[PDB]
Amino acid sequence: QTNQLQYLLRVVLKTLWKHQFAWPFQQPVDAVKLNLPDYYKIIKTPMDMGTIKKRLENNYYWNAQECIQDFNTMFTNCYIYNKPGDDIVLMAEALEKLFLQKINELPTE
Amino acid sequence: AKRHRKVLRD
Repeated sequence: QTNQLQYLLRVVLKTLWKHQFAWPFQQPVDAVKLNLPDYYKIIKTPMDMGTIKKRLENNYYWNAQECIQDFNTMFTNCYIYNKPGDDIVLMAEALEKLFLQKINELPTE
Repeated sequence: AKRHRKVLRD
């Protein structure tokens, strides 16, 4: 799924990364800085777009599904850990929508 | 549980 992994890097990641709401998702959740003592107990698989970018760039993925899985994990972590209405959740939701739009245009192969 | 304001307001 190299064409799809190219799509995930150059179209999907590129678009989300440049978004005004990307910045809390560009690096791993800083639970120290953010005073989230429980984060690294409740969240079993931390994920962020910074990590996904590195995976796309360093030939981590064997197929596009694994990458789409990572994006989903990142959004899920946000939705299972955060409070409905809070800015972080409103930000995750707008990114997820753009993500899903770009994923529905995923090139065949 | 990460309750910080993030989104700029006017």
